[PDB]
Amino acid sequence: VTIDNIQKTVAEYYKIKVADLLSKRRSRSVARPRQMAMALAKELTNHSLPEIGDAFGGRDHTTVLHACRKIEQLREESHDIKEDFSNLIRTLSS
DNA sequence: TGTTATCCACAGG
DNA sequence: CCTGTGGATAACA
Repeated sequence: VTIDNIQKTVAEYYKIKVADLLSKRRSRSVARPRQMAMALAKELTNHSLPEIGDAFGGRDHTTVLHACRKIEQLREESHDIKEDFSNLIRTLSS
């Protein structure tokens, strides 16, 4: 699984643009999908936190680490996030 | 308002 | 390098 693939898939899935994933915009409508894309990058690939960060608009590796934890948390608190996680992995590992 | 996604300064594996 | 921690803060909800 490649990061570029994850970004395109996630963008389409949430009906937003790949550029939104790279953008510094923090609005939840795009930051959530972004965090989901970053967490997937970490769970689906062997890329380090710094490499995933660079891959998402030059973000710090700690931001990716935060993303992973936030998505972990949300997966436990929201059935919809839990579903998006499953749906996306289903697609990406096809 | 209160919350948080992001970056920075560090640090031992 | 890598993964983590502690802290600030500008953006968010």
